[PDB]
Amino acid sequence: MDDANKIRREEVLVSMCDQRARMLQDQFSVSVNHVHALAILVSTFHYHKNPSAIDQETFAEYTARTAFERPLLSGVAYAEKVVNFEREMFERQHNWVIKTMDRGEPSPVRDEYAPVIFSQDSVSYLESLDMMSGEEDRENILRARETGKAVLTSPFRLLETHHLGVVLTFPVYKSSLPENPTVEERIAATAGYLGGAFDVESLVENLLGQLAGNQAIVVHVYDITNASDPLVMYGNQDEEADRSLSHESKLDFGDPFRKHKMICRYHQ
Amino acid sequence: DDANKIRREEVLVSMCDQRARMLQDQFSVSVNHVHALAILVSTFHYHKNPSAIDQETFAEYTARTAFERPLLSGVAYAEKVVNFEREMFERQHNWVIKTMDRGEPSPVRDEYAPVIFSQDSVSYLESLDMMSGEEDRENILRARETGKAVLTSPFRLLETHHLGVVLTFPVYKSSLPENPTVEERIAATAGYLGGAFDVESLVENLLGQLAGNQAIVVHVYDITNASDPLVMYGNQDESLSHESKLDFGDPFRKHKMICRYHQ
Ligand SMILES: c1ccc(CNc2ncnc3[nH]cnc23)cc1
Ligand SMILES: c1ccc(CNc2ncnc3[nH]cnc23)cc1
Repeated sequence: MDDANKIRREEVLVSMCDQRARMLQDQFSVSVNHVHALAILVSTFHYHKNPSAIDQETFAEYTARTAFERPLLSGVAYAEKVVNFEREMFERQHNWVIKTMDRGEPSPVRDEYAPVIFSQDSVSYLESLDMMSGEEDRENILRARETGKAVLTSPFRLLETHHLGVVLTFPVYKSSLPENPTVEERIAATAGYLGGAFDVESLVENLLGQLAGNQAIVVHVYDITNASDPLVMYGNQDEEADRSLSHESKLDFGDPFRKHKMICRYHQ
Repeated sequence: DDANKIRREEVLVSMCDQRARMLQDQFSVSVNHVHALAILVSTFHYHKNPSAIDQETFAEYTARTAFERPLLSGVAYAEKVVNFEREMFERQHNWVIKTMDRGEPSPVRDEYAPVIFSQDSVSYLESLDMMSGEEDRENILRARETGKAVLTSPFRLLETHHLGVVLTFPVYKSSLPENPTVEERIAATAGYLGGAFDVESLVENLLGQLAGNQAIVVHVYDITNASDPLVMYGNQDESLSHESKLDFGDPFRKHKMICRYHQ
């Protein structure tokens, strides 16, 4: 309970929190970069190559063998853009119907869809699901294709596991995409979307739980995109912790549309 | 003297340590992306039949992903070819296996590692037997016997003559047994995925743009043989220094960064 010992108590909190934030940010960055590579893989080996080198078996094998490259992701998949005019054709060729994510039921008529055609086996239940039939995923698809860049959702409970996480989506464009394209041109040139699920609830707990001093510290991560409406991304905020001291560590997950932060406290 | 001396030491440690972290991190990112390319060649060239990868495709994919491999000047894939197979191999590729030093047709050897796929930045490697250079040859043998990424000593690279280090990963056939012996690894070897760390240019680019670069002297040494340190980066010069840790991921090799003030 001494002074000066409590200067050091805070010094250790600051160092522990800052290190955890740097680890989370670095590992997410590594994962985004490898998802970018997979988007380029689909472009080069599925679209550009005549004939395609990628079937479901191939995508499953390659993604399984490279899972270690994407540490915070529970799975990756590729969804192809399908406009309604094309839907009957697409379904006949694939020998399956486009399904809704809420029920796995045949999709109602929509202007367009994003059905998963390739999946890592860890997320095999995504196959044939229209990723535009979930609101988080729909919004991410639109912003991915309009901006040309990787985008993140708000935190929400993922399919099957119901774990609290965030989704990462990258656009894949046709070779007809003009140089210095307008948004309207990006949309017209969209082939599909390469997505991954950051299972924060399971995988961030696994990362943090293996670190020395974990039992001493409470770690929470927030999506603070809207200042007046912070959203829990990781942690049990209700859980009892030391109310007298906290530290805020910076996080940058790389999507300028979203903002995040980590807050650490001692248990008692 | 003297509180100012303390601050001067603290600045040196901080400057050197950050540079060391930046270099280790960039190396690590490149090593990891090279490992992914090794897996890509295995999946697309060997596991799929017929092969679903070729030079055009490898060149496009590696060009588009060059950003994933900082400090690498280029990547190439060399296939293992034993002498009995040479005639068939050369007929299939419509070219002759060449020596690295003169580009002359290779004399007969027990085996060869001719480059079949290359990033266009290292297009001059195509058809060269990578076993015809002693640093690359040793790297290839150790990659295939250990099953893991390996690094060379610093040496001067082809074409540019830049001082650098080569990274080599083995690629195996799916006939590789589980928990293989070294003999089983050799037997199951398909080829070698390599890249060149151009230290002289690309590490200079990384470190030389940094603030305070003019106030310090930075060296990186390969200290695999403690009695014969080899310069990887810096000048040939033999009080106040600081040693910062580097780990480039190959247990066969050891490295360190040393930083010093000028005056
Ligand atoms: C395209 C393909 C895949 C994805 C990734 N989303 C996703 N992945 C896994 N689990 C889910 N539950 C809700 N959304 C997801 C996004 C776009
Ligand atoms: C297989 C394929 C490519 C490599 C990489 N070597 C290499 N790459 C580039 N330049 C060099 N000059 C001397 N050696 C090399 C190693 C194994």
